[PDB]
Amino acid sequence: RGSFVEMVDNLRGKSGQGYYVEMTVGSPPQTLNILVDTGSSNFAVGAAPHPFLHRYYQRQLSSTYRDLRKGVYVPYTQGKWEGELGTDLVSIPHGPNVTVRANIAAITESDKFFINGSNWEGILGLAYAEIARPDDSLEPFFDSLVKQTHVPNLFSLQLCGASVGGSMIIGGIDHSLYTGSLWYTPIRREWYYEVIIVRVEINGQDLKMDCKEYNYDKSIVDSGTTNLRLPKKVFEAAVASIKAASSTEKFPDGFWLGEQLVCWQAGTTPWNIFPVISLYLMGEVTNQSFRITILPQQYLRPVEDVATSQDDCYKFAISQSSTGTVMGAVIMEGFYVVFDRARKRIGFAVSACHVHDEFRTAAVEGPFVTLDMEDCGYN
Ligand SMILES: C[C@]1(c2cc(NC(=O)c3ccc(C#N)cn3)ccc2F)N=C(N)OC[C@H]1F
Ligand code: NA
Ligand code: NA
Repeated sequence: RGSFVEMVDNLRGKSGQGYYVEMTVGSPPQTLNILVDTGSSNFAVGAAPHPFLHRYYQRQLSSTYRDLRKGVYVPYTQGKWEGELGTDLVSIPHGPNVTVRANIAAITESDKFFINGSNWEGILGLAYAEIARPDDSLEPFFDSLVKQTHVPNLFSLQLCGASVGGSMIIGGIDHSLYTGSLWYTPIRREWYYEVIIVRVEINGQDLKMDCKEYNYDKSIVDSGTTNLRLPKKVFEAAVASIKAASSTEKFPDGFWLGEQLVCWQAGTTPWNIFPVISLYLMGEVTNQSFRITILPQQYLRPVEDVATSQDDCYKFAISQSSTGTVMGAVIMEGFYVVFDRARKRIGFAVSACHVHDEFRTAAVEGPFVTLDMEDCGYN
């Protein structure tokens, strides 16, 4: 408990392409880099020589592969993959010293799913069976892991942003990865890691919306999404308030919609003109909340691959949503995030690695008194 030195720094990534962990599948073990995704629940790996993949799962080389004789077709808003289901032995080399028999979707056809130039070749969905494809009888990886071994039912993520890196602690918490205290918010329902936001402030100024609008139709903690997505109505209010706060410079309208970048001369980004963003989350106790606060360092994302420009360019990474709030890497890179499945709660603490400056830091503060927090959930 509290110290897992072998798992620290077991994540890597490149800006814009997400965080992955090394895993091995099959016997003899095949090593693959696997995107860590708390917003889905299938373990699905490339299994055919797609041109974007550095490597892929070759089932014929595995003596322990067992075919389930069942296909799965999985469309997303943008991507799709289709694959064949089976089980095989899986380990995490920088992980607990255990091997489990897990479900694996061997992806045989995909579109807009893999990223050209990325170093991962499959996804590890860490959310619950309720959103597994094709249905909830396909047991997710973490469920199998906890069933089959003595690993405690919790994991924790420290995503360190910009090469990016971080730690996924499987079965526990490493107190070196955060400062101050953890504050916990309840998992409202076990499908996505669904939470309830009860108040939103921009530079300490409350948006004063009906708090149900913050969770319309849900709010989730999602390591497989870059941005902070906000329900459209809330996005509209948030942007207006952020524009107002930063209005000491004028940026094209398109910037705020993520339709264009903004660039400054190297090392001169005016961080100070941009506001902090605070989300108050439902706490553990009736009428009690806490707040997490992020900086423009989290929500202005560096864009490196800009052959059009000499300068430091940034994308605004808060965006409007039709799927509810998504606390993606923009929120997670500020904090150490504990997915305490055993107690159905998510903890937040200020991350020891988050990017900040000499004036401001990400913050997790409590308690606050917030009434009618149960009304904030959308049904
Ligand atoms: C299954 C799915 C998914 C995520 C990513 N993720 C990424 O490619 C990515 C890219 C950058 C970051 C960051 N930071 C995180 N993830 C790539 C393919 C995917 F199919 N998972 C989530 N959560 O929602 C979208 C959904 F499509
Ligand atoms: Na167990
Ligand atoms: Na600590």
